[PDB]
Amino acid sequence: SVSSSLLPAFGTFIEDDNPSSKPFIVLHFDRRYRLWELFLVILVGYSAWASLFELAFEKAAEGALLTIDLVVDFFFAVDIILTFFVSYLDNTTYLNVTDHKLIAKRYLKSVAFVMDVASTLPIQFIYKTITGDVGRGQAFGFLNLLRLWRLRRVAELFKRLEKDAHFNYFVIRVIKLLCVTIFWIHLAGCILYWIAYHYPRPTDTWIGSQVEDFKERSVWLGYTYSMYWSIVTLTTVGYGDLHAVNSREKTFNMFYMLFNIGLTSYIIGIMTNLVVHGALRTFAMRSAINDILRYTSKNRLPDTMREQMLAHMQLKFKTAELRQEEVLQDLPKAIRSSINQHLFRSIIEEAYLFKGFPEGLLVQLVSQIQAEYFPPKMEIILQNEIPTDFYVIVSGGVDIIASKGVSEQVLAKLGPGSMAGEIGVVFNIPQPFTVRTRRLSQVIRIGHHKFKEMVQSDNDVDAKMIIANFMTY
Amino acid sequence: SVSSSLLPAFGTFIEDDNPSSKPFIVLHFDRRYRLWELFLVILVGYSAWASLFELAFEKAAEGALLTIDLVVDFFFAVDIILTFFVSYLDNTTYLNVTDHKLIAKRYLKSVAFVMDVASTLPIQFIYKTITGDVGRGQAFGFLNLLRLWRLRRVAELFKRLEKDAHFNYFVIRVIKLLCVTIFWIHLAGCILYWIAYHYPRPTDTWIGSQVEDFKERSVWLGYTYSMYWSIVTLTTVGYGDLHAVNSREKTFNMFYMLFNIGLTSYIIGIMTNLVVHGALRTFAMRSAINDILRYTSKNRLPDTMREQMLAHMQLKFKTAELRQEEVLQDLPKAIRSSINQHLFRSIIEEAYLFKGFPEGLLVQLVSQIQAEYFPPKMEIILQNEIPTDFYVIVSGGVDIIASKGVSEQVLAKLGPGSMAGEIGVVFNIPQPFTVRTRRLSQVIRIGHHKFKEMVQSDNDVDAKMIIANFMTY
Amino acid sequence: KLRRFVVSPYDHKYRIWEAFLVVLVVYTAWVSPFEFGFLRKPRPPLSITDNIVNAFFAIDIIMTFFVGYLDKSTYLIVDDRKQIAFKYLRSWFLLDLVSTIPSEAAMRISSQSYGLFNMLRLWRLRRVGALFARLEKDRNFNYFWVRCAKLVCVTLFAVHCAACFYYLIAARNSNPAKTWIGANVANFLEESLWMRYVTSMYWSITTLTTVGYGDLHPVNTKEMIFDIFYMLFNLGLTAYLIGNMTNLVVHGTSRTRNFRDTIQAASNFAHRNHLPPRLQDQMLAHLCLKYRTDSEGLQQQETLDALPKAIRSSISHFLFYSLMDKVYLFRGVSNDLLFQLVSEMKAEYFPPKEDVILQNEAPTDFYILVNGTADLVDVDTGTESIVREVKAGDIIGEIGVLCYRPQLFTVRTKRLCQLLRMNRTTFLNIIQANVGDGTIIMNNLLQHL
Amino acid sequence: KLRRFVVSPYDHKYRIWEAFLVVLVVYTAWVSPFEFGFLRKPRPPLSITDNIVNAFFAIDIIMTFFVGYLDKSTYLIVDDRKQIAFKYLRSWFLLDLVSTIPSEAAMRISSQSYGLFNMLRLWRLRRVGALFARLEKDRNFNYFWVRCAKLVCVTLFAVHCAACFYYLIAARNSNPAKTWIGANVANFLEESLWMRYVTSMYWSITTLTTVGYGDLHPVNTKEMIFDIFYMLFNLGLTAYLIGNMTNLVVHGTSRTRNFRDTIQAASNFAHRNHLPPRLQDQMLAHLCLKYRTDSEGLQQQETLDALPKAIRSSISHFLFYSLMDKVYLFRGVSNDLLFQLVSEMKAEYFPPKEDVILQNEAPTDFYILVNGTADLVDVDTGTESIVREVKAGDIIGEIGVLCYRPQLFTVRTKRLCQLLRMNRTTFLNIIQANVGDGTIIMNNLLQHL
Ligand SMILES: [K+]
Ligand SMILES: [K+]
Ligand SMILES: [K+]
Repeated sequence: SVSSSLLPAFGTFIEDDNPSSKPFIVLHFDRRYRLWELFLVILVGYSAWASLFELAFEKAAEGALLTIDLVVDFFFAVDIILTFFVSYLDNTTYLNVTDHKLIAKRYLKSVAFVMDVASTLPIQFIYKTITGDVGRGQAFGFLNLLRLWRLRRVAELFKRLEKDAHFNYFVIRVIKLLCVTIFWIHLAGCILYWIAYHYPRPTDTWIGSQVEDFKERSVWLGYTYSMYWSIVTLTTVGYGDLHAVNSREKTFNMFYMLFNIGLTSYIIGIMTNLVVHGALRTFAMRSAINDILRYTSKNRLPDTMREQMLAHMQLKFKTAELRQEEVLQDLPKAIRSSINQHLFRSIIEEAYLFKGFPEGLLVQLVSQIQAEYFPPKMEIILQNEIPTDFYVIVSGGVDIIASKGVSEQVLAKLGPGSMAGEIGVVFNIPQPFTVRTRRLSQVIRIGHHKFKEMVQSDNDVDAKMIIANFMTY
Repeated sequence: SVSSSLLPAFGTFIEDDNPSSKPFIVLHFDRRYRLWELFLVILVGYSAWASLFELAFEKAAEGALLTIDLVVDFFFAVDIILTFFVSYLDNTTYLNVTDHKLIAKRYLKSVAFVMDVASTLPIQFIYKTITGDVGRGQAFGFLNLLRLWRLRRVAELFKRLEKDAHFNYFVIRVIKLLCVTIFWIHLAGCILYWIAYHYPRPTDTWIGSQVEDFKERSVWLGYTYSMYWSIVTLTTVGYGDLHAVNSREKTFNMFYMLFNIGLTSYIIGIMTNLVVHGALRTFAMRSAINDILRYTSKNRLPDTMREQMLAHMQLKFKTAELRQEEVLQDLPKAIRSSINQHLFRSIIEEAYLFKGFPEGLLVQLVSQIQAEYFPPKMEIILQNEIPTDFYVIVSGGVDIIASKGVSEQVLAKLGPGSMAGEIGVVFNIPQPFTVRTRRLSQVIRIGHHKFKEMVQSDNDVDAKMIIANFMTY
Repeated sequence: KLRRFVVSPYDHKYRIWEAFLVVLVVYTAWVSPFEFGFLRKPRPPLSITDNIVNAFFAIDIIMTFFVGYLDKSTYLIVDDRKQIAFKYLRSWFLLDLVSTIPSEAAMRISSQSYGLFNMLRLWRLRRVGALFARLEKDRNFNYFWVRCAKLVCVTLFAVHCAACFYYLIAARNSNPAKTWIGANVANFLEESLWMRYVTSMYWSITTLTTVGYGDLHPVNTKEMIFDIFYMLFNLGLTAYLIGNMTNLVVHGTSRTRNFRDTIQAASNFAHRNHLPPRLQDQMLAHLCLKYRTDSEGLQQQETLDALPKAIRSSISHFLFYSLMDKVYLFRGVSNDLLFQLVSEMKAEYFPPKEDVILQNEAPTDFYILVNGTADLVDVDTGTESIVREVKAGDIIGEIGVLCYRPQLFTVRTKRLCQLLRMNRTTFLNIIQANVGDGTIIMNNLLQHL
Repeated sequence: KLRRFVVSPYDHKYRIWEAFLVVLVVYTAWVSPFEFGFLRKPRPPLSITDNIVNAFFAIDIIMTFFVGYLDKSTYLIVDDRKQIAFKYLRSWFLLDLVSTIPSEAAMRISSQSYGLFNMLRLWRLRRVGALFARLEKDRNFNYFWVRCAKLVCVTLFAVHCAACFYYLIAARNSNPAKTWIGANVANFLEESLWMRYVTSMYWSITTLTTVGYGDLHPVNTKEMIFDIFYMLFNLGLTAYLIGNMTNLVVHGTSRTRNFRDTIQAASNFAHRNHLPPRLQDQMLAHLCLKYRTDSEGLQQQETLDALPKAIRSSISHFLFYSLMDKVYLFRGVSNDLLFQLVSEMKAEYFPPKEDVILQNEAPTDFYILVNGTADLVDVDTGTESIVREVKAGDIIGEIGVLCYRPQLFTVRTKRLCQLLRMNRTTFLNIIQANVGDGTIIMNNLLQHL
């Protein structure tokens, strides 16, 4: 059940059925493994924050943030010795390759392995004992920026969630914008503080103009000032209390609010697309109800006619809906035929005309049946019409109408599993009735010059008895 | 030609044909009258500015703005003695009513007359001689706000331009936003200056904080300051150099930028709708072409096949375009039939089968013909098909195909005005050919069981000779 | 229906009482935030008004044991006391009970809670969401002015709610000289309670609309942290407003963009086929007239024609039976023949001076006027010899169709008319089926004399 | 083609020179405004670089008498000298001649004109509009990455152009102590020419993006009037940007919104009809495989099938004739029989472990493999007795279709395979028409031994 198994985003229970499960192999679509991946992804959310934070502030890397980077760099070090025991799926074969000597050299040959070992290095911690102090300076801090390689795991989740239909497409596409826009607030507020901290004159800065002793206060005062500046700039409020002072800050600042144009145009373009498609069907069922009431109001029609027109249009849109679930036309003929031989095998096996029939011709009939639905009072066959098709009703009802020039009299009522329109087809006469539905019906059509050729030219078994079955009817 | 005459926005030339032109009457759709209306509308653009300006500034009403209000209040006083000589059009009869005693009492009974005389009063000028001075004070200036009743004439033009197809819908839709958004900048900058000018303490204002002597400087210094504040607030820049100081200014100011939310959301919602509909067509043509190249690239197809597929899809979209100009189906049968008897009368009069035919039946045929178009190599009639319809070609070409099981041989070439598919219809046999187009063709269909009933049951004149014409063919 | 002395879900007095309960809920949306941020103990002007509102909501919660309800699994109107009572006590009983407690009685329990206690009175704000769902699934209310009035209420409630939180951060400070408000007006604790509110609303609106002048900004870090979450919330809130305002503009300019898309097609069509300067004007006249005619509910066939033939036969019968019966031809024909004669008959409109029937034409149809008028002009060597004029409720073209001879008089409208059209073939069929045609031709020759 | 010693519109060296004259226009779009706002007389570093650019554009304007052109009324490539010369001298001859004049030579005509003279060098900016029209009607270039880049270029040019006008208003003032820049840094006339530009660009972007901190605002009325028209222009300019960014997001998330709209339908469909837990997984597997198979150009039938049968018969012949010819059955059949056998044959894909042909089934079709592999497993009392496996370019199902007996071995894929399917009826028709079926059945019985 492999493609079925790999289409849920969060992964699926793997039991003792052992269809692909070999020893000493973890299947990549296993539940447990995908929960572990979600764990590592919520640790990536911490490592994205803590790595930019220690670049900018640099007095954080002494406290309780250096034994949290060591615990988190452990769960990412066991995910490198465990990617040699994980299946993968070819995009040229689609076979679930689970041979060790073939997993163990597509990881190696990839950039992923060298980047995962260049990210999980506790550089700041090994520097803390082989030397005396913590790393310090302008360029030393550009070393925990290697742990922004783990953002590729968050790029994964928000890609295997936008395909799982079990998850709302509005929720996840909005959480994606949240996560992206507040990582960039944080990224940009740490770069401007980094620029102010390392500037020669500590009072011609954006923050040294306001807090003269900003380098000696807490790190969570500089952090809150920087996040405040970043958000009054991103949102475009711009009080102007904190602003760029020197030309290093003016330059980054005006590259910051140039990308902000794109970012906030993108957020808007996405929020005005998840609101415009969340109202594309209801604003069509309201477009066709609105003129019903307009027509029933402009004229003084009774309200019963308005309870009839509305109910019928509701029943019409129900058909137009459930007839777009017709997905089964591009699939290969084998799977489509195996599905049809489950839906409509006992309907076409017993219809008073396919009674004494070869199995081959029954299969040749069932493999081609495209079923259609009809609202409750449409006429599918007008009287004196050219006999082009005939129908078989799988569920619902139809009535047989015989117009007397001036009348329409219901001659009989047909239910599930009985042919409607066969007389003019078998006789090649204008269809001497009018079959119009009565309930919401599903009918399967058997066109003319497709059934006739198939029963006439091809097979040599059925003969002389279907006419006896038609004269019996 | 009355509805035709009244559908041009700027009116049309009225000549000596005198179809509705009676003496001592100006027709409202005349071009001279609509040019005069455009004149009054460009004077309304001045009166919208000059009336708000004199409310707020009040030292303007002494200079050259009081003999410009008298010249402009003259051209609006002759448009009241000239609305008694102007036609009008009922919306219950559509007759162009041009009787004086009926024009002269739908103007009177309307609000328009009393408002047009309450707007054209030179109140500030009559006040200037029956008294000694110009009007002055908080409440006296609320008297040239009556001339904002003339904005209804600008509301007209931008309503009779959004229906004329001779005018771009992007230009005029965008212009209506310009005119509306810069009238409101001007309206709001004159109200905040009006609030500051009449405030008790002249230095706890928004402008008295900056220019202490603001009441004694030029009016075009206060005007430029007010327009500057108004536009840095509307656009939401908000430098904050000029801002509200007291609670009368804070209150209007925060009602101003609450309506600004709606106004700028509306401007955006309109500019993102004249850009999203200015691209639907191009996206469909580019959506279609993009896969062709994708298919011709993924496989290594020759470029000649790509010059064939593309040319055919272009010819297909040309048909899908020029077949949506089929407007002639809701019009009454009389006008539709009079149009058809001009397009397709000599095609159906001479088609080797409608040769000896009653005029009544020819009209009965021509009144119903719905013409269709076809791309250059589609098959309209497959061989051994049920004879449901037959065609008549008004322009283009078709070929006659006779498949030999394994071949397709072009038996003959048919051009304009020759029936395609008639054999199986007249004989009621499966259509013993395959008519597929060769050029972009237009064909008119004559269905079966519609032509047969009409030639058989109804008329008693045509008989015995159409069979002689068919055996002649 | 109901037991003696009890109440129903749709009853009028109940909807009227409930709308007055919504205005009281919009007065506690303004007051509950303001007593939390701006006041500390019950002052006279509101200590009595809020007790009035409390008494009204107590009356309401005690009247909810005598009110019907409607299942969403059965759709039966359940009106048994021992069952609505339990469904009330299911979820909203003590939640609606704490929301109406005289705050003077919560003061004796404890101080420090007044502003925070009367903050859960915002529980009785579910009624506004109820009303806004009902009004926008209802179809008697314009969906534009019903949704666009919800984005005004939740934007005015965020602006007001954030203006009382941001002032309470400043009023609860120590040394109110480094605050956001205590930095512009140093003596802000002795100021008119209306000036404080005005300057808090001013900051709220500038910040919410992203103008951000720069006066009145955060000063502490407690206010910066509040402002980081308010501007985060505002960014999300305005994005959604701009989205909702496009969903209400592209769906608002449809019925006009579809018209100039038709007069354009009707000009390309007349351009390709080289129609003379007498048919293009007629086509454009009939296409215009259609917009005015079908701007109203007088004309609708794009969707009304997608109905069954048993529904479109009741409508066209109800609209035109009284008219069809008062025609001299069909005097006493039958009961059903009139029904099926009026069932298949297509109604059409005609601009003024637009002759529907030309003289010497082939007698295809005959029309029955519904409203308007016209005159039977005949073209001779001496033209324009207008003979008579018909009125509403009369039949034209009848002599050329029931005898199959070219039409003898040309009828030309002089007013927007509405006729009913019937082909010759259709009529001849439906009357050929029957016997009553003798009466028809007898009425005809009776009319002839 | 061409005369001896002459040049053509599409020739490779001409397009390479003409894209080199665009990076010299991007150079002048930056330098022209900067020498207008920030400089007064030619300084060394640019007085020579702009003369270099001038020499290059003179070379170009003198090479345009030897370049073909294309009529839009004939579409013939006109390459006669006495006719391209006049079309050049029609409009763009002296306009492109003044745009390359050494400014040191315009100084001797008059001072005061340097900055204003080199401002019409922005005439040679039509080339960027030409390039941006060509690249976006071209189809080898991603429209999203080309329409969007043009928007970025115009904004960078408005920001830069307004930063040099707004500085020139301040540099041309008297008493440069009440200006916008002379109010923050009083001694701004002796500052690094890069600091002046940085602080002007800073004001530009702050104002254009509507942040507007408040440092660097207008001070005079001459600057207020400039700023009223710059913020007006910007109001319109950002509105079209937001419009263009939605036109490029809703058209960018289509091919994914259409997929979860299919797996949803394939679940409602299996839910209504109660498919057992063996067909729903198969349907979903085949629908998934379609997204991977169609994301590439391997599978396309939504629109490729709307082609004529004479176009879709050349494609399917070119793709599969070499394959169809190397099948043991059709050894030496004919020249056309193979053509029409490969013309009506539908290609399909199959996921791994997905048996296309079950044993004991009714012999409906037969398939020809194109790529992938599979194995002929047979189900017996002792199951899973795999007997052989086929490769690419072989035919399966042939013995049950050419003799009409139930299939004997079940073929199950072991890789994502692509087969060609042919019905029994179609094949029997096209071979029944001909005589070469003797060779077919002879190859069959030859294979059997
Ligand atoms: K701002
Ligand atoms: K600001
Ligand atoms: K802003």
